[PDB]
Amino acid sequence: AQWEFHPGHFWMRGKRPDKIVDYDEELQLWNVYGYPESAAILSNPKVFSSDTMRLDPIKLDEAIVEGDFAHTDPPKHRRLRGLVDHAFTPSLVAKMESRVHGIIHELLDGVEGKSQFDLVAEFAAPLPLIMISDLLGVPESDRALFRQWMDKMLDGSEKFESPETVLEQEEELHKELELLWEMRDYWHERAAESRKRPREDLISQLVHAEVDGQKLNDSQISNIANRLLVNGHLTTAMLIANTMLCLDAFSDQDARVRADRSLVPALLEESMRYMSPICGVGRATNSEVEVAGTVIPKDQLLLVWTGAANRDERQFEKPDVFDAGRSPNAHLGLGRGIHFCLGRQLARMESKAAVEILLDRLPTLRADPANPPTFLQVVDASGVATLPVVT
Ligand code: HEM
Repeated sequence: AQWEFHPGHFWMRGKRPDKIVDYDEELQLWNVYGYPESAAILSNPKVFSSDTMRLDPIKLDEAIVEGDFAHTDPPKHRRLRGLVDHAFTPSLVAKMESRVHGIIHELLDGVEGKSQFDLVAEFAAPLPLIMISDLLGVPESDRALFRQWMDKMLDGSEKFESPETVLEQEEELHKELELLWEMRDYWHERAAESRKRPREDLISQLVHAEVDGQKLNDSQISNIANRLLVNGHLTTAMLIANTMLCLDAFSDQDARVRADRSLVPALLEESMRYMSPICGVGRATNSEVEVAGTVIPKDQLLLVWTGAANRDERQFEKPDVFDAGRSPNAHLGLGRGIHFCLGRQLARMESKAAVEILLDRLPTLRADPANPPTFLQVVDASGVATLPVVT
C-alpha cells in the first residue's frame, strides 16, 4: 500500500530492477538484486568477503574488532561462530522460551490502560531487547545502557548511503571507537562478575570458552555480545511490527491466520520475505568476478539486496503478493551459507509468541488510520520504526 518506504527500496513499491547488477558511481559500489545471483554470492565466501572494512582507506585495528564473526571469513569464522552456537546450550534455549511469554504478558500489562499507542516502542522493540539482555545475564538496569548504545549505532548506520569523504569516515570511525571502548570496559566487568559468580547465562559460557586453546579476551567477548545485541534487537522488533502491519493491511490473510493458527510460523517467514528487516548485506570482492553477466573487479564493495531478491519472480510466484501460508519460501531474510542467522531459532520463537499473544489478548488491535507508521531510516533495513495502534 501507500507506505512511506526508504526511497531506495524500489522493490517495496512493486518495481522490477532494470538490471540485475548495477554500479553506483556516486557511492562507488555495486548492487545485486536477483535471487539466484544473491544466493550464489552468499554461498561463495572465499570470493565474496564479509570483511568489508578491508576496503576502507581508514580502518580500525584488527585487535579491536576481533570476535565480530559477522565480519570474519574462513578459516577463522567457524571457530568463533562455533563457540557462540555451542554457548547457546539446550538449557539456555529452554530457559529463554520459558521466559518469553512472561515478558510479553508483562509488556502488555504495561499498556492495559492505553487505547492508543506505539506498538514498536511499547512492545515490539522492548521484547527482543529484554530477551537478549537476559540471555547475556545483565541486570534490568543495564537494559537502559543498551538502548542508549543502540541509537548511537542506529545513528551511525543512518546516512551510510550518502557519499563520505575520507575525513568524515575518520570522524565516524573515531566515534565508533569511543563506543567500542565503553562497551569493552562494560563487558570487562560483566566477565569479572561472572567469574566471581557464574549464572545460567551466555556470558558465563563465554568466559570459559577458548580459541586456539586460549580463553577469550575482553574485546572478543565485547564484540560477540555487541553483535548479538545489534543483530537481534531491531531486526526482531521489525519482524514483529511488520507482521502486525501486514495483517492489518491484508485482511484476507489476517482472516486466514485467525481461523488457522498453525499458519503463524509460515506468516512470519512470509513477513521476512515481503518486508525484510535486513534487506541488504555488504560483501567485498577478493578477486575479479562475473555476476549476472557483469564483470566486477577485485576489491569492490558489493551490496547484496536480499530484500529485492525476495521479490524476484524467477524464484517466487506472484512475489508482490503477501501469502501468509506461502510454501515453499526459501527467502534470504535470514541470509544463506556460513553467515546464516545464528539467532534464527530465538527470533522465530519470540516473534511467534508475540504475534500469537497479540492476536489473543488484543484481537481488535488495528493500525491507527489517523496516524500511519514510519519506516526505519536505514538503507539496509526494510521495516517500521513506529507503529501507532488503536484498540
Ligand atoms: C527477524 C529477526 C532477524 C533477522 C531478519 C536477521 C537477519 C540476519 C541476516 C540476513 C544475517 C546474515 C548476515 C550476513 O550474511 O552478512 C544474520 C546473521 C546473524 N544474526 Fe540474525 N537476524 C535476526 C535475528 C537475530 C537474533 C534474535 C539474533 C541473536 C540473538 C541474531 C544474531 C545474528 C548473528 C550473531 C549473525 C551473524 C552470524 C555469522 O555471521 O556467522 N539475529 N541475521
